[PDB]
Amino acid sequence: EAEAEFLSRTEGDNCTVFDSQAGFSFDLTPLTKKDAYKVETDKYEFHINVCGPVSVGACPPDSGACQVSRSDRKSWNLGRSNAKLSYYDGMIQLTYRDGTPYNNEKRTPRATLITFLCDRDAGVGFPEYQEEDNSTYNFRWYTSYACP
Repeated sequence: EAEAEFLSRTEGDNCTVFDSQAGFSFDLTPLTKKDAYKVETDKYEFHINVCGPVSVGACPPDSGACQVSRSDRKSWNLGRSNAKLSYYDGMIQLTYRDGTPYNNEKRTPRATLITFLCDRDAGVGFPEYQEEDNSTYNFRWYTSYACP
């Protein structure tokens, strides 16, 4: 690290992320669960997976992010299955696209973006919910895999 590295976002494809600038290479395929990850809040429960789809007996196995409301008990996709990983200035990010759209000016489909932080010590990581359901659903994921 020379600390001159421009804050860029490098994208990978299919459960992997590699950066030619820093010489970083990660695959989160072993971090990925076919059974998927679950996050819960009082309003919604989210089911997320690192790459690909999430398995849920309530959401289509072609969605990689799906939330089930606990209060209203409806379900929405926060993004259709996708395996594109991203790396932004050292933070690995995950971005799902093609979710169920909501009333917003740009009429955008729901999107999920996980930010993998490797704070101190962790394992595969557990995704946690930020607060943003306004549009971009950011997820707080502490994983050791975000450490090179």
